[PDB]
Amino acid sequence: VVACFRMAPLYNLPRHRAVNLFLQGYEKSWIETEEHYFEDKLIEDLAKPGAEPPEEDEGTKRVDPLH
Amino acid sequence: DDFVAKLQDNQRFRYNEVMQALNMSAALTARKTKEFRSPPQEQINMLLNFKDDKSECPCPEEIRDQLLDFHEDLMTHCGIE
Repeated sequence: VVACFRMAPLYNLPRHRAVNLFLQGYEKSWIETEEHYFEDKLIEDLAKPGAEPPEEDEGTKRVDPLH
Repeated sequence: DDFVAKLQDNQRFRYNEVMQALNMSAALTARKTKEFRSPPQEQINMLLNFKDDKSECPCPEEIRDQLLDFHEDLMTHCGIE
């Protein structure tokens, strides 16, 4: 009756099964939801001519990494 | 390992605590005894919802703090922080 209404609970599940479950849950709830903003700074760093005019090429302008 | 060990111990403790109130409250079997009857993945789904400040997760402060510290350490190692 009570056992039928219940299913297998976490405290009754084996440790390794619960660990796999927790890994998946942590991935979906915490790792995925975590957001960090780096796009603007990354694009600016790529677009910067990295001391290219200081670099002595004596030729046509070298393409920057974004290019 | 130790996180889920403590989580399972506390879930068993909460279960064995609520089992005394099963006779006391008839609606309890429909309102409070939901985590124990919930699908195993969705059990840890609410058990890991102490993220942010929604705070409907039935997890004590120490167990929340353990994962909060580990996640900050993991972000620092990954360089996100």
